[PDB]
Amino acid sequence: IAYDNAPYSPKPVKWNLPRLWGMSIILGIVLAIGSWITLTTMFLPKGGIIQNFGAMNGIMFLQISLTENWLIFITRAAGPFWSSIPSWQLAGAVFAVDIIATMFTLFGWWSENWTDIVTVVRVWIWSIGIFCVLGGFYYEMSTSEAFDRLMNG
Amino acid sequence: ESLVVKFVMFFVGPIQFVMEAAAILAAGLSDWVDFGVICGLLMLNAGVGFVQEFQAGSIVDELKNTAVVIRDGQLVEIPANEVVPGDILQLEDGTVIPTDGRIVTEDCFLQIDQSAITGESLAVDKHYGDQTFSSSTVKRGEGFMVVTATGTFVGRAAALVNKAAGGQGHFTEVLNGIGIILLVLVIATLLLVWTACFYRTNGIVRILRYTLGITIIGVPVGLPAVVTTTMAVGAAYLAKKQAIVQKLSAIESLAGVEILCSDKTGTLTKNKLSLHEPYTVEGVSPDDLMLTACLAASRKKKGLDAIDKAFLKSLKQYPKAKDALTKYKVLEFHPFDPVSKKVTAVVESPEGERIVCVKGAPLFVLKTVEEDHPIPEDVHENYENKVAELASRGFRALGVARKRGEGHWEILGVMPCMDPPRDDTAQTVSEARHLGLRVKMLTGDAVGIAKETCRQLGLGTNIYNAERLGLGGGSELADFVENADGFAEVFPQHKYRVVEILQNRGYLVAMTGDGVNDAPSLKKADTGIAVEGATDAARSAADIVFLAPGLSAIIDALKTSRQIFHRMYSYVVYRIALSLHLEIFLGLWIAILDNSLDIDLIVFIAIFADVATLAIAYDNAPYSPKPVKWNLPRLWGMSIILGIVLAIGSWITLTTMFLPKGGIIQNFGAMNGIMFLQISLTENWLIFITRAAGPFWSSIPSWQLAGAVFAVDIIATMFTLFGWWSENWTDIVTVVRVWIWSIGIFCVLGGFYYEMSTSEAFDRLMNG
Ligand SMILES: [C][C][C][C][C][C][C][C][C][C][C][C][C][C][C]C(=O)O[C][C]([C]OP(=O)([O-])O[C][C][N+]([C])([C])[C][O-][P@@](=O)(O[C][C][N+]([C])([C])[C])O[C][C]([C]OC(=O)[C][C][C][C][C][C][C][C][C][C][C][C][C][C][C])OC(=O)[C][C][C][C][C][C][C]/[C]=[C]\[C][C][C][C][C][C][C][C])OC(=O)[C][C][C][C][C][C][C]/[C]=[C]\[C][C][C][C][C][C][C][C]
Ligand SMILES: CCCCCCCC/C=C\CCCCCCCC(=O)O[C@@H](COC(=O)CCCCCCCCCCCCCCC)COP(=O)([O-])OCC[N+](C)(C)C
Ligand SMILES: CCCCCCCC/C=C\CCCCCCCC(=O)O[C@@H](COC(=O)CCCCCCCCCCCCCCC)COP(=O)([O-])OCC[N+](C)(C)C
Ligand SMILES: CCCCCCCC/C=C\CCCCCCCC(=O)O[C@@H](COC(=O)CCCCCCCCCCCCCCC)COP(=O)([O-])OCC[N+](C)(C)C
Ligand SMILES: CCCCCCCC/C=C\CCCCCCCC(=O)O[C@@H](COC(=O)CCCCCCCCCCCCCCC)COP(=O)([O-])OCC[N+](C)(C)C
Ligand SMILES: CCCCCCCC/C=C\CCCCCCCC(=O)O[C@@H](COC(=O)CCCCCCCCCCCCCCC)COP(=O)([O-])OCC[N+](C)(C)C
Ligand SMILES: CCCCCCCC/C=C\CCCCCCCC(=O)O[C@@H](COC(=O)CCCCCCCCCCCCCCC)COP(=O)([O-])OCC[N+](C)(C)C
Ligand code: BEF
Repeated sequence: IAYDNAPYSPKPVKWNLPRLWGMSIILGIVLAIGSWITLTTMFLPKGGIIQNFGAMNGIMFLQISLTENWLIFITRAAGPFWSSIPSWQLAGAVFAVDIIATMFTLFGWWSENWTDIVTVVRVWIWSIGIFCVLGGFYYEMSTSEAFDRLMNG
Repeated sequence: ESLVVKFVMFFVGPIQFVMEAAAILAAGLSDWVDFGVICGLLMLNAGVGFVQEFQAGSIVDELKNTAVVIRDGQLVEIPANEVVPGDILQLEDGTVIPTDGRIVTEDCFLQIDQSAITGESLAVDKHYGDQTFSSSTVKRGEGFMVVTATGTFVGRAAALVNKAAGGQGHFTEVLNGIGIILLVLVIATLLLVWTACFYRTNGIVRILRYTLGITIIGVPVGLPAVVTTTMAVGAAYLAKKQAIVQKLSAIESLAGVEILCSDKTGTLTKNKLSLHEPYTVEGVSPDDLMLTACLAASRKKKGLDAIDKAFLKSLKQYPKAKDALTKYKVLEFHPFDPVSKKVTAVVESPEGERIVCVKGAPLFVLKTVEEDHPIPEDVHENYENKVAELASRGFRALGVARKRGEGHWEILGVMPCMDPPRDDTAQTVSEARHLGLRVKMLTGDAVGIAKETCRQLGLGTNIYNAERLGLGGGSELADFVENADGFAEVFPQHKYRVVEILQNRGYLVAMTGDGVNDAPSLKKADTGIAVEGATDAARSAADIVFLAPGLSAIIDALKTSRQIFHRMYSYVVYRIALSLHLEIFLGLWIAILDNSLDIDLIVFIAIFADVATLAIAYDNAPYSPKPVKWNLPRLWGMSIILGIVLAIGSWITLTTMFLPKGGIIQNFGAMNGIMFLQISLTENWLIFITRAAGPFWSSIPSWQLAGAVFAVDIIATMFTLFGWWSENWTDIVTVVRVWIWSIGIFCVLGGFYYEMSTSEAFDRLMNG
């Protein structure tokens, strides 16, 4: 993040803590709903999100790491996440970490034995869906004049 | 550049980006049929866009200098490419100037015409050391000038035009805005079906197949193609009325504009000097007094001064050109002088009557002889009070007189002249005010001369100097410029800022310009308008060029501009509902039932929604008297409901087929075929409700649109009967059941859209 490009506000900055907390209240729950949707699929017989074979701990750690890491891309951008191109240092850092996250579940390190590649790409594409949901919420929170008023009072 | 501007058209706009996402996904799924259609249709959006931009670009290119110098002390003639700035050049009478120059030394002073670039229709007398501008025409004298820089209002124009053109357009903003929201709804329904496709353990190929089908309909594949086609076909009507567009987005903006800014010089006025006759002095011959003036003028191209040329064709007598020289036998003529400021002519009359006629400034004509008129101080005040009326009227003042041979002057009077506006521009403004847009005028001329054109045109005569309150470097400024009837003495960077204030307050702005002064503003303007006398920098920077003389072609252009909007407004209301239909319908079908209409049948719905609305461009439409709105919150809310009413209707039909004994199947049918028969009929006819203001029967559909839908409905009908890409067969008796039921849904849709569109409340509720 230190090497990420950022825009400077023309006004003095705010550190608006009540809005900061309320915006992080929601995004964590949207993550929490999303991980709970994914986890309970694995409860079903025939796998749910497991297509061939997978690890219940490995898939969620694959799920959680992908969903947590990309959350930085929404927050780093004013308004919509596509407004500002991420710096190569940040983007390279997350994408490398997502790869290291991906290797852990495939080879099943510190977890149940193995998870196949077909289950892994299912988790990746689903995590992209959660990511696009997060862009909607954060944009609808951050530029909205009402949410600042409601969380302040 | 051509390949670059084409390939950005494929990229730009969120609708287009996901098509490569759709194209690669269909290619990765080895469904080359779906790969061909969108990639094929993506070229069609370029195909309409590129061919028009090339062809109309050809027309404006069909519309699109040497100097005498002293080099190493010897005089040669060189073109304008190799002049190096900060060096002395010798420019003479009648030349076109390459670059700005500082006048070194002159014994008599230059007069050049600044009408071409900065617009002053009065030749300016120019002193030593004066700032001279490029591209002007010298009307008087000889001079040495040292040049300042190479191409610089031409250089100022090019830099500002390159500075401008950001903010692609008002259309592309709302075109991207709909594209974002629909993509969100794609993601919203994709998450619903991806959740369900996990709970029932599904292969990734099956899930992506459902994902492929949703994203084809959710973001409209044909909407970039149709809407550009709709405005391009309308633009062909403009070309048939002598009006050429360069970039298409201006034509919808010409509908949405409600402030027209005007330049007095080229756009409003004929830039030829002319005289008002009712505003003349008490001289005994009102008409013969100007006939005296033509006697005191040169008759051939050496002495054809700019004002003197105005007199020659000013007469109403049929031989106006020849009447100034009918056997008058000019002996000698006095040329115009910087200091005496007179032209007088000696002519010979029958019976040896040497009579002399003069022109000049009112003060210098009045003081030829002090006592020649009776009550000499009163006739002094009489004209000078009249000149005081005339100066406050903004007319340039010229006095004439007459003397006998022995030398007694007789002062005939003073006569005014100016650059008059065209005949139609009196009315072209007048029904522009009828057509709902306030008009303002932006000129570099003096305020008082612009005040005259205000009350002649009937604008309001409330204009202000650009320099004194146009900011050099505001909400209180915003109130002033919006309330200002016009701005005079404006510079190129002020004209851009006059637009800048109005865009920030929310107005859509179109302006008409010929000179290079407002060509930077033309690129900034939502609709860049050029006239028949437009300069090259204007025509390159203007979004629309008028080939016809006069400004009257805008009312023709504006009326069809609003018609194109209502043609597009009908389609975009229609097409969002279809996406919102199949997002709900396929989204729930995959969620509740884990089945969907087969992927082969999905792409055909995208084509049929497209190709039926390709004929929207040729549909007849009414133009609103007010400026158009593009009211997006109501547009979205009205399309929210109509898609759900479709979604309820398709869900009623689908669940009938769940029953044993068929439900809607009377003899035998195909579950995929009947719904595709159902969906295509319900989607296609939705255009008929939206195309009509209020009730759908209010306006008869055009044969192009009606024939397009009815043919498509037939092609929809053949597919389910013979069961192509579906289950085997569906009999005709089931098909006519679906047709009559779809008519029922259609009549329901007429009720909702009518109860939405004309209702004052729903607009308020969806806005807030
Ligand atoms: C606002 C918020 C809202 C919330 C809502 C909540 C919901 C709740 C739901 C729950 C339900 C539960 C279910 C139960 C059932 C059971 O469990 O089971 C039992 C039965 C028997 O068992 P078994 O043993 O297992 O058996 C076996 C069989 N088998 C073999 C399996 C077979 O097969 P298949 O494959 O085939 C077919 C069949 N059929 C017959 C049908 C033909 O199949 C299978 C089945 C089983 O599976 C299952 O389980 C199913 C489950 C499903 C669940 C889902 C859930 C949904 C969720 C959604 C959510 C949304 C969110 C959004 C918000 C934001 O089989 C069978 O058979 C079964 C039957 C059926 C079942 C199911 C039914 C339906 C369900 C649900 C629906 C609802 C939806 C709602 C929507 C909302 C909107 C918003 O036994 C029996 O019999 C059963 C009976 C019972 C029934 C129940 C009823 C329901 C209740 C309620 C409803 C709802 C209401 C609420 C409303 C709201 C308002 C607002
Ligand atoms: C934003 C917050 C939104 C609210 C969240 C609440 C969501 C609700 C959460 C969970 C609800 C579903 C749990 C029920 C599981 C049933 C178990 C079962 O037996 O499976 C049954 C199917 O039943 C289904 O799979 C239906 C699932 C559709 C859910 C649609 C709502 C998703 C919302 C999207 C938002 C998600 C993203 C949210 C943000 C990331 C049967 O399975 P089977 O018998 O084994 O197979 C049949 C045999 N066969 C294969 C031949 C057919
Ligand atoms: C938003 C809601 C979305 C989630 C809806 C969940 C619906 C889906 C629920 C169930 C799907 C069907 C599961 C049972 C079907 C098969 C029966 C069976 O095998 O027994 C199961 C009993 O285990 C359970 O009963 C699971 C209980 C799920 C609780 C979900 C908590 C939701 C909280 C969310 C709040 C978040 C919001 C936070 C906001 C503060 C097996 O249990 P097991 O020991 O683990 O496995 C044994 C191995 N085997 C199964 C392979 C044999
Ligand atoms: C917006 C919120 C949306 C909520 C949607 C609710 C989704 C609920 C929808 C479906 C839930 C139940 C699905 C039924 C599927 C079971 C089928 C069956 O065979 O019975 C099973 C029993 O099942 C159990 O043992 C218990 C599992 C049900 C508890 C689920 C609680 C969900 C909590 C909701 C939290 C919401 C809190 C959220 C608040 C924020 C079979 O077990 P068995 O007979 O003992 O033997 C199995 C043998 N076998 C393994 C070979 C098969
Ligand atoms: C106002 C708002 C309300 C919303 C409307 C609520 C309507 C829903 C109300 C009722 C639908 C339930 C019908 C009961 C069916 C019982 C019989 C049955 O087959 O059960 C099935 C499960 O059933 C489910 O899992 C239902 C889950 C769908 C919930 C979707 C809500 C999302 C709302 C978001 C709105 C969407 C908008 C989209 C976003 C733009 C059995 O499971 P299966 O094994 O998989 O089936 C057979 C499979 N087979 C044939 C291959 C063998
Ligand atoms: C507005 C509501 C209107 C719809 C009301 C629905 C009431 C009617 C409901 C059912 C009619 C009766 C059907 C069962 C009767 C016969 C039993 C049977 O054959 O099993 C069936 C079980 O399949 C089902 O259970 C169908 C479930 C219907 C869910 C409808 C979702 C409504 C969502 C709408 C939200 C839209 C609003 C969107 C707003 C966001 C057969 O299923 P099958 O595998 O497909 O066929 C096998 C072949 N065979 C049957 C020929 C042998
Ligand atoms: C304003 C909204 C209006 C809603 C109207 C509600 C309409 C609901 C009214 C009626 C629906 C049920 C009709 C009963 C017909 C059953 C006939 C029968 O024999 O039982 C069947 C079982 O049936 C099933 O298998 C499940 C079907 C019922 C689920 C319907 C859910 C509707 C969801 C509502 C969504 C609303 C959400 C909308 C929210 C916007 C027979 O199956 P079987 O015994 O296994 O074998 C059959 C053998 N046979 C094929 C030879 C016959
Ligand atoms: F010459 Be001006 F711009 F009308």
